[PDB]
Amino acid sequence: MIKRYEACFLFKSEEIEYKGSLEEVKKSLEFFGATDVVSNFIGERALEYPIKKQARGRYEIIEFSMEGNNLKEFESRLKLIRNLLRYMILVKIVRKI
Amino acid sequence: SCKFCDSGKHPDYKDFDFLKKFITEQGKILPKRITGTSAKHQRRLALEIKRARYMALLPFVKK
Amino acid sequence: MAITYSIGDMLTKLRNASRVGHGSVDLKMSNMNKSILNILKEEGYIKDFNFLEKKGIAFIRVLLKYDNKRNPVINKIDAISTPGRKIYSSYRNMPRIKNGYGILIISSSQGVITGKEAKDKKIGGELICSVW
Amino acid sequence: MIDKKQKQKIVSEFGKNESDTGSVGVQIALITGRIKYLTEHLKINKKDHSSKRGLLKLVGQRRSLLRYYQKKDLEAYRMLISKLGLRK
Amino acid sequence: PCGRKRKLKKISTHKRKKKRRKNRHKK
Amino acid sequence: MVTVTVDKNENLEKALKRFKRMIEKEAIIREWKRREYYEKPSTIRVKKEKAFKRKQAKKVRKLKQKTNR
Amino acid sequence: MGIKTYKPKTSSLRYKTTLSFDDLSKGNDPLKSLTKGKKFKSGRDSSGRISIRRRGGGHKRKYRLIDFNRRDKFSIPARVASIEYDPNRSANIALLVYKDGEKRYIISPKGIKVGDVLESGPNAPIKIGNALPLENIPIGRTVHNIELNVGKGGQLIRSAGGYAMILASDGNYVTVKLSSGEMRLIFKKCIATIGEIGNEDYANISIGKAGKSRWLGRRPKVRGVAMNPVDHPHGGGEGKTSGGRHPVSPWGQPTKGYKTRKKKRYSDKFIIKRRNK
RNA sequence: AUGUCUAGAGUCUGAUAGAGGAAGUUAGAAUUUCUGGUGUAAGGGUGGAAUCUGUUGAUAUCAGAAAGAAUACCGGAGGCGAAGGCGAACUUCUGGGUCAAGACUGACGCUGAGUCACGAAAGCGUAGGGAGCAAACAGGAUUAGAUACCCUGGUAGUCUACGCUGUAAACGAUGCACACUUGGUGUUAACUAAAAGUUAGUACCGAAGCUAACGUGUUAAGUGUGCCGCCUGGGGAGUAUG
Ligand SMILES: [Zn+2]
Repeated sequence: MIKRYEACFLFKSEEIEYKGSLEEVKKSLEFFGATDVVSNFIGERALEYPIKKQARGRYEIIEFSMEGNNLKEFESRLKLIRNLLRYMILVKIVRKI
Repeated sequence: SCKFCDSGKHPDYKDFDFLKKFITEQGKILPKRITGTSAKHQRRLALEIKRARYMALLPFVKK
Repeated sequence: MAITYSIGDMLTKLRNASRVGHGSVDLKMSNMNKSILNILKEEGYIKDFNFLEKKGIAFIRVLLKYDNKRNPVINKIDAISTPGRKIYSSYRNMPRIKNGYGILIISSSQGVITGKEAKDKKIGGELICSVW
Repeated sequence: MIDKKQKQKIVSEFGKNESDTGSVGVQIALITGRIKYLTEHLKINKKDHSSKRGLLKLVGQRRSLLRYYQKKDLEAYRMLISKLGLRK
Repeated sequence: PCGRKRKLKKISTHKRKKKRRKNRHKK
Repeated sequence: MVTVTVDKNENLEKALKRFKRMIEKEAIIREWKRREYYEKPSTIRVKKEKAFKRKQAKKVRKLKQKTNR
Repeated sequence: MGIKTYKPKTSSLRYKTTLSFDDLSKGNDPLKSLTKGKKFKSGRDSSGRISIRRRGGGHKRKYRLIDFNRRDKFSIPARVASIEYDPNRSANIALLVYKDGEKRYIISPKGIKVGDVLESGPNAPIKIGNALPLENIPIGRTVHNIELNVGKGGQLIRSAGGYAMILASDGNYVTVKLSSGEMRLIFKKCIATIGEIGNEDYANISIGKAGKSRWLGRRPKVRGVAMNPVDHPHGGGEGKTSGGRHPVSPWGQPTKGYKTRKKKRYSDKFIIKRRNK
């Protein structure tokens, strides 16, 4: 079942590593069959509790579509990216409609 | 007196600077009876605050 | 659903409405309910009853009767026969309810009839209810 | 899950027409599909007990419908059990 | 309730359990 | 982590009055006195039961006194 | 995996259980070009004395040439051909067929199946069965068959059902929690295999009778209090003594708690925190 | 015995609330232990003390590492589930409920002896794990005595996977279902833009009625019935025996 997922990712501070990490994330979704990938940069904020020794990082929102069964596997692969500090994947909002 | 009902926008962790007003000055959630919000909005607001705290958008305790 | 009484449901509704002192009560509709309310009407226990409509379903609206002092005409109305306990009686062994002050209602070969009519026509059957 | 497409598909197969959801054959077929994928789910998640209760309620509903159908329309009942595989 | 009856039941239960504990491990 | 920055010209007295007030408004001391030692969930629930009953009786009491007067 | 139990039709079968070999590509004979017949050992050495006691004549078995050192086959994918029973060790052995035509045996991990493709080297994906230097394996994975010196092969954990936990990495070394439970430093350039070793019911077995213990090549064990004082420090059992002496080995070495590791060994630098009792 | 109907009950459609369940991942606070600095004679504990801990460097304080268990604030005159019960975050799998002209089937229902499934905590078997807490147990106190209350320690257990046990003041001390019978004050969800009302819940007070009384009172313990379970003075006794 194709499901409209929406996810948030945190990357470490410097720009080149941010961009590279985001690139393998994007190719990762494409390999796992994601469709309608759209991003939205949130900025570069100072974290208010340190994560993996870092104190400052850049936030990304990705709103894609993808079938259910590959979430398991996709997740199992997102642990390999060195520069992805934290993230969460959510089903769509409870929109007022 | 539910601010989310008044503004017509619904709680969301991405909108974290707005979330910061329903938090005490070091992270604790405010009660309904104080902030005067509706029950459904309060439940969604608590869930979103927890999500943000998981993303370090919001603090567990200020340091 | 286990209604278990097209008879006792109307009897209970009529009893409740009567003691709280309503003006009318609004019952489900069936041939036996019509027959019973007809007998009530001849016996002067209820004023009248009408046939109605709601959402395509037929109802019976009954006009409760009271004295001028709001004392109900019906004092006690209660079933005798019952799905777990069916009570039949010959036309000789018919009980006279409250020395005749009340009336007994039965279901017999010739229809739903009062006890006096059953005695006068020498027929007996199931004892539906007693009213006084 | 039984998706809307197979739901309507089974309705179309088993009912007299496209709008005949409420007939007994459609009822039994849909409940049988639910039972099958639930026994699959509960084969894996053996410590799931709410789901087992739901499955048992479904089985009871199917037995009730089967008795009513067999009493009322007998030959349709035998055709139905033979087609659906429900042993007797 | 007065609770005396509950106390009676309690002491009865204790004595019965003590009997069973005593006769455990015996054979 | 409750803080009260003391200004250069600000007085110590009101400084720790502010500290005391915002401590009480974080309820740190009550939380610590609550977590001193364990309580059965049963007895938490029962004490809340009884506290609410006391509050209701006291309110009914207060309104009775108000109308009695 | 699984355990198969027996009905008690004899007084010996009452507590006999064996493994069930369902997770094994059965009906199998070993690859003729990799197995050689061999004696049974029984613990005697070149001089002919008994150096280890209580080892005797079990079932005759062939030797299967295993390969714990996959280094000279980096970057070359191979196919899993079969999963076979090995009498010389607890774990099962997988037969890999390499793309260049060479076939080899490896320890069969937990959860691989026939037809899988396996790869070794720095570039290999992180997948159960692949062999990579400890550099490349991410912290938090479970590996097995750890190499101790580059070019030596897997000399660490190898037995059925075991795995090691990677904890941290630093300088030239990686901290690894071994199955005994100690935390040891490993040189980062050695290779390891990803994932646990299959066949984890091997030690849940109840042997059942003295005969099977004899099949496994284990002669009977004679206690020390059944001896005479000429035979063993504990002897002298005129009516069931308990040794009359603090417990010792047959050669006078204490046995209840005595620590026999050398006090100034060379590898002491690489042991962080020893195992626990 | 054979038909007919739709208002009961279901299926389909749409909307919607929810700590419902199972599996797989992740998080921080706090505590304990270990290592490395600063630093000195107490720490800890009680009604009052002592045991204990500490000059082998305590407690306190800073930094780092590791493990386990539990999820403050939200959080309550809440929510869900048949009950037990379920509260950090996410995904996957999955159960149930509620509303409506919004069509379909046409009584397909209620209850249910045996039987089956689930069933807090404690306990048992196998294999792990073990921070904190803590039966048994040890020491120090109180006391005539203290096999306890108090203090310092501390093994099972508490935790995980699988297989058993099937007991609780397992309570609303009130079996389930349906048809009816004035109101007041809050609250949850939905319909309505929202009020305002309705429907389905969930609490307090209360008229009539009922009750031995306490109390109950549209979530009856009121007026009626269907079916099941159970009671017939107390002790002996939930014992003896099977
Ligand atoms: Zn709002």
